[PDB]
Amino acid sequence: MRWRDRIAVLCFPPGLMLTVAALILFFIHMGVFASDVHNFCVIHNYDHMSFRYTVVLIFSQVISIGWAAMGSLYAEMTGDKFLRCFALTILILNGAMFFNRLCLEFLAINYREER
Amino acid sequence: DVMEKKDAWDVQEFITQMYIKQLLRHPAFQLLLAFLLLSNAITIALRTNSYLGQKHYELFSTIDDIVLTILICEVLLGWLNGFWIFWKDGWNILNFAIVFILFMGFFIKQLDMVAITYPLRVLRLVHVCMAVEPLARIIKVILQSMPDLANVMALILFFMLVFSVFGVTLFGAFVPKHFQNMGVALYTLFICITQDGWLDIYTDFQMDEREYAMEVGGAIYFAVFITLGAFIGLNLFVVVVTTNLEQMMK
Amino acid sequence: CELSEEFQIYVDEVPLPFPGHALIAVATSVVLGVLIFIAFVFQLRNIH
Amino acid sequence: SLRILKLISYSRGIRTLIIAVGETVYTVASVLTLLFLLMFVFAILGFCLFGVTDR
Amino acid sequence: IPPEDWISGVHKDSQGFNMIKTLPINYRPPSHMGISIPLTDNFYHADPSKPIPRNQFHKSKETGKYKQCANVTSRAMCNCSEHQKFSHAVAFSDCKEKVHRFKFPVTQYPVVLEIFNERDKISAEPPYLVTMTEVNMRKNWQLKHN
Ligand SMILES: CC(C)CCC[C@@H](C)[C@H]1CC[C@H]2[C@@H]3CC=C4C[C@@H](O)CC[C@]4(C)[C@H]3CC[C@]12C
Ligand SMILES: *[C@@H]1O[C@H](CO)[C@@H](O)[C@H](O)[C@H]1NC(C)=O
Ligand SMILES: *[C@@H]1O[C@H](CO)[C@@H](O)[C@H](O)[C@H]1NC(C)=O
Ligand SMILES: *[C@@H]1O[C@H](CO)[C@@H](O)[C@H](O)[C@H]1NC(C)=O
Repeated sequence: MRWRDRIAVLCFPPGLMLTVAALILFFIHMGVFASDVHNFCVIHNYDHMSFRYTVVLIFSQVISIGWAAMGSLYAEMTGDKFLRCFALTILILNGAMFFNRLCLEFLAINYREER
Repeated sequence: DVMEKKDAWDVQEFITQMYIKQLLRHPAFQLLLAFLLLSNAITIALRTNSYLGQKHYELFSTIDDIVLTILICEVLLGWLNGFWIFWKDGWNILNFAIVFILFMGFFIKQLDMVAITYPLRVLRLVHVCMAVEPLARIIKVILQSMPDLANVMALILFFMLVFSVFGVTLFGAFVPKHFQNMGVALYTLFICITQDGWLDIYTDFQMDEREYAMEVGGAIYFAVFITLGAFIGLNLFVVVVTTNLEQMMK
Repeated sequence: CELSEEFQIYVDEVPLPFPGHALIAVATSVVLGVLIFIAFVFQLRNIH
Repeated sequence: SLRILKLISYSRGIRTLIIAVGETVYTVASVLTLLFLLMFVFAILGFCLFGVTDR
Repeated sequence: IPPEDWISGVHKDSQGFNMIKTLPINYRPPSHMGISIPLTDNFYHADPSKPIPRNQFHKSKETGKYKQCANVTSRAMCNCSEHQKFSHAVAFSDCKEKVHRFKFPVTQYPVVLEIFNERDKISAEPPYLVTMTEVNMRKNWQLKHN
């Protein structure tokens, strides 16, 4: 249809947008991961490293993972290989980045606080 | 019918059909959940012993987290089909309350202790085990029978009050400490209604005037009242049981 | 005169702080999620 | 006593009574499991109410 | 703990737990911002001949004062004695090596104090009120008292 009008309004076509949201979640979480690694390696400024927001961005991680999955499932029935490849690539990169941040946080454990 | 091309709502109903196809009809996922719950039940049975818990406390915490996260995942998946149907259900309210109390005591600080953490887990154990069929009929008829139990309980308690007036006329400050305090008196009368080992009480009011006194009167009144009430209660219990069970047999 | 004393205590085997528990819980949760979802995609794609 | 049980393995009337009462095995097993679950629930409750305090 | 196994330092409490631990060389107690970064400026097992452990980050390197084991070359050069091998006090801690050990949650550790009075040994009295301090700036301990 008028993608034009599709992108017009009232709302929007099926899912899609919900898939590209995982992309911009990937963008911001990659930026935060880069800042974490940068502050861990050279500058050594543990005062302003993300030791403080710990569980809330992990919850953001998991809702983004579920969102990318649900978008892939809700976009697979279009019958076109490109959309499926798009969604599956986003799922794979989000899962890899989640596991990477989990390994990073489990590694830097002696640096936050003690209970 | 022919259904040349599906629409959005057919797609949604089909997606929900695959969603209820797994974890609700597949025996494998329920079997895995039951296996995990039986394993943590075994670890519960491995408690009451610090000699085992010294090498097991960290593993106990980890398996607590695992069972909590799979419980909340199940609750979220149930909420996916709709919040209204999960809120308007006869039994899902209980699982929701169980996981809500457990997670509230877990993440937020709480005085709930093991006396909340473990009974809630075994309540979930029961709620999982009744879903597997060969005790579901018996639990169903137990919950069908309890509303008919309620009237028998109410009548029994009302009769025991209207006879406890006659009791408390000869109670308090004499043959005391079990006939006094007017609620300890009521519960001692209930103890005698349960009809076991009241010879301690029989020796308690013994030797009033060593032959008859009120040692005859109060004892015989209370004894015939006890035997009549005990027979009536036990009968009414078994007859309500069989009455509500005949509803099962139909 | 000032009566004072000092002593030393070493403790060990901390099980885990909070992020370790959080990480193992969410890791198992998402492992189950991706396993169930891989099964879902495999079935629904192989029907087509 | 197991040999005595093998003695009582005869008497076909007892066999017919056993047949007539043998379909209740599943029912008594289910009620036994319910008893065991309730016993476990109040076991952990009683331990946490009176055994944990250690007074 | 007997002195011979205090020297040996391999004691076990009949259950698999080491009752005595030799502290790492150039050890400092942890701080609030993390258990791998020292900010306590008090050195245990102080030895200048060896490189410094756990000492990244600027404020860690800007602290740590060698009091007894000074710029005299090393631990064998910084001579100590037996009374510096049992003094649980501060400023004698440069040659503190062997300490005790405990499980993770200690519970009801008895802090019992006794006083010598030239004739006998008595216990601390209710007139003798007492204050507590930790000399490494930590905040995860508490006392039960009546
Ligand atoms: C709200 C939804 C969309 C998730 C997005 C999370 C955003 C809002 C969060 C997650 C990562 C966060 C940042 C992570 C790191 C830094 C640097 C730190 O020294 C102070 C906090 C600060 C500056 C945070 C600000 C807020 C932030 C950008
Ligand atoms: C060497 O040790 C002495 C002893 O206190 C001290 O005064 C002096 O400053 C030290 N010199 C250096 C270079 O550390
Ligand atoms: C012992 O140590 C002191 C300072 O701590 C030093 O002056 C003295 O020379 C040392 N003695 C020996 C024999 O090393
Ligand atoms: C301290 O511990 C001792 C030994 O167990 C005990 O008798 C005492 O009651 C405890 N005191 C407090 C205040 O807990």
